[PDB]
Amino acid sequence: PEAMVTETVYSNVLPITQLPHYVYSGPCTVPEAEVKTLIKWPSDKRILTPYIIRGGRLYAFNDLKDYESPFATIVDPYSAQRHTLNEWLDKPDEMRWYVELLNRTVNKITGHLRLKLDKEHHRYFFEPDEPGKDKSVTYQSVGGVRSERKVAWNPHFKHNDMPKRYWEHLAVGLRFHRLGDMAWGFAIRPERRFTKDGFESLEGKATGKKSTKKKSRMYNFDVLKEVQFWRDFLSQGNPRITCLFGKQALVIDNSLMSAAITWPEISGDQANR
Amino acid sequence: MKTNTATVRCELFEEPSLEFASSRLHLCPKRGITIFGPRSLDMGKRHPDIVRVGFIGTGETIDSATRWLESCADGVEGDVANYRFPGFRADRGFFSDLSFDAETVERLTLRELEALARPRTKRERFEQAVALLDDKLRLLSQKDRPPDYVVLALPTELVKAQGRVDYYDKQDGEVHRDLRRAIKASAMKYRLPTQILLQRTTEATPGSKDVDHLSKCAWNFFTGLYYKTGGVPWIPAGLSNGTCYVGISFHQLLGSKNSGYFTGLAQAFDEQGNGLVLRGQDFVWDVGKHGNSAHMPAPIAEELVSRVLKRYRDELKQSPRRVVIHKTTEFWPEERAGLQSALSGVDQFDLVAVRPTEDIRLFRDARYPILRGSHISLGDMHLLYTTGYISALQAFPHGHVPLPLKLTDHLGDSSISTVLRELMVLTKMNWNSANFGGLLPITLRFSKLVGEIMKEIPNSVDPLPQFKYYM
RNA sequence: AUUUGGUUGCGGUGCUCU
DNA sequence: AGAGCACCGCAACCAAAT
Ligand SMILES: [Mn+2]
Repeated sequence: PEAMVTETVYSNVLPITQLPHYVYSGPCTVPEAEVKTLIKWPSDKRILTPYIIRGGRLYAFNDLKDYESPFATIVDPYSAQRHTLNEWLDKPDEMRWYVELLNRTVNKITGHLRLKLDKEHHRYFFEPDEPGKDKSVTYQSVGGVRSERKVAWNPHFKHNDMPKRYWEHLAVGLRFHRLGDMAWGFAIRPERRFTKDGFESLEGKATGKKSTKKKSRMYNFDVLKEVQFWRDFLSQGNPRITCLFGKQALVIDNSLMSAAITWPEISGDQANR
Repeated sequence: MKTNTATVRCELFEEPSLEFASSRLHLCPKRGITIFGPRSLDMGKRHPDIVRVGFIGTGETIDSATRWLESCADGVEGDVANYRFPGFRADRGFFSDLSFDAETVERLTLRELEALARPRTKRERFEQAVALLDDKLRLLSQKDRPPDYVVLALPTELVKAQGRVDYYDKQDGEVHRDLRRAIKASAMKYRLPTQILLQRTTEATPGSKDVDHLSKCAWNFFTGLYYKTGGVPWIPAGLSNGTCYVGISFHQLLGSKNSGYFTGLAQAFDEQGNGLVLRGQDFVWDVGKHGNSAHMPAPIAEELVSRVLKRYRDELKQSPRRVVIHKTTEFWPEERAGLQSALSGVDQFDLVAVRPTEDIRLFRDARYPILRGSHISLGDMHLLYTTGYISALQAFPHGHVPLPLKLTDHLGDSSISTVLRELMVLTKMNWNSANFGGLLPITLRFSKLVGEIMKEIPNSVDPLPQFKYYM
């Protein structure tokens, strides 16, 4: 309490600066275990095609109203209603379909990055390309500096010995949040997933020990670096996590939501901004 | 669609002070007992001058716990990261004396520890374990001078086999029973505040892991020993004069086939100049009430707060000025009408719903975490740091990064900053430990402790409203 | 169970659809 | 008998905290 110092704090959420604002309904749909003849993969591969089948519809973003649609020229020929986000914002049930379409959207975004989904804990974890070998990914930061982190490493034992026979895959806990009437957030949670020799998960009890032994000495400087590494991996340069659908865009501005707080200072830290 | 970006606005809350001896304010609970002393030291004859301690250990554990309490109550040195223990004698520290009478010592003989191997399944074996642990609490409670305090120095082989028993019971499904929740409930019908003291603490060597340094093992044990034998270690300063803090928390029924969620109450109010008193759950909920969802319905909402005001107009003899209902879950509109129609006899109320969050967590570019007391608002989301780096001690006495306490819901006559100012001073009232602060307030921590023990009460036993029996 | 913080795993509930 | 989101309880192991 001897002096007040202003610091800048960094959250782990990313703002959503642009949202899809037209949900084109598909009210004639062959059920889920047939949908493979969407065909129509666009000349612009930047167009992504999420879809769900709820109540005999084909709720999607791919502009299914006109004739030449990227999604389902056979399943949904022209029948659509063009439901908006603005009329759906007051309905709790229809703001669940939208965020579930966004969850499938970021699942389809993390398909070129080759992050495999566990589909049970909502966990996007790395895996090595070739079995028995380590995966270390090279990434480009926002400021232009290029770095490289191991993400699927098998730790050799410290006393010049055989490896420790658990692979420490590095994982992320992405989730969508509503931060206002129309303000949104994209939350990044760093995590670890531990496998036997790769491609085969550990049990329920050994994972609890091996994640607590690792994430207890990971204090508030080696969690911020993982959050920064995850926004740089989801970025791959061009500092806007973008997604196109055809006249619609989901653009995530990849700057962590900062602030400024005045508090009595901490001796020995002296944060260099 | 250009979405409007959320505004991250922030403020920090000043750390509250606690009233120690001679009404002297200090921040840390550890340092305010060394300099001044416990709060009840001059408050009257409520200070325990002589504490009589009994044991229900075996032969070896009683001797180990006795030499631990004689090499631990006379001052334990600490390093720079652990503040030292002054002592538990009549001239050091808490200014109270421990006295080991040899008449109030029960003993788990070896003919009885092997009698709980004869039953076949895991149900009757655990039931006989709770049976003799209840019987030797009974034999201490029926003496002409019962002890002020009972230390169950349980052997390792009993705790390893019957400490946590899970089985299948036909119509109930997978049932998980705990020894600690089954002997703090059997010690409550005999009115004996107890303390389980395993061999991992009394036999712990210096420079060994999985236990604290002996300074913190002294502090967290003897603060609880000082509160459980009567008297109060510390009371806060910045609190109101008529608030009736309620701490409602929901709990599953005992069994994997019984679907339902009952409640747990915790009154935390102020009685004259004695400071905070912690009452809760004089009754047991009827088996036909339940509640299918996680929340609670409207007749339960009208009965519960009626019994809250009945407890307030029996010890303070006034209607409460404010009723602040902290709760773990959100407020549904079924239970929002019923905590408002039945609070018409109280001027102001504050239906508050907090819960620690999952993914959102603010970080800092330095090496130490963001402080305790921050109030980060991400638009409509409100995040309070009851855990973090503390500016009074200049240390982070935990691991990893602290979780935010998200304010999930609020409705009432108070602001958000006012009730989150009261929540941070209600955080510091965990008399179980001599720590600086925790995550949940004591209203939501005592009522996660009373409903876990209501799952191990045989119906006709009326539970007792003290913080001693549930600690 | 001296103690708190956090991690991991499992399950439950509300709502919508098949 | 499943799918999805949003939100809760509780049981095991860790580590003493830069
Ligand atoms: Mn205790």
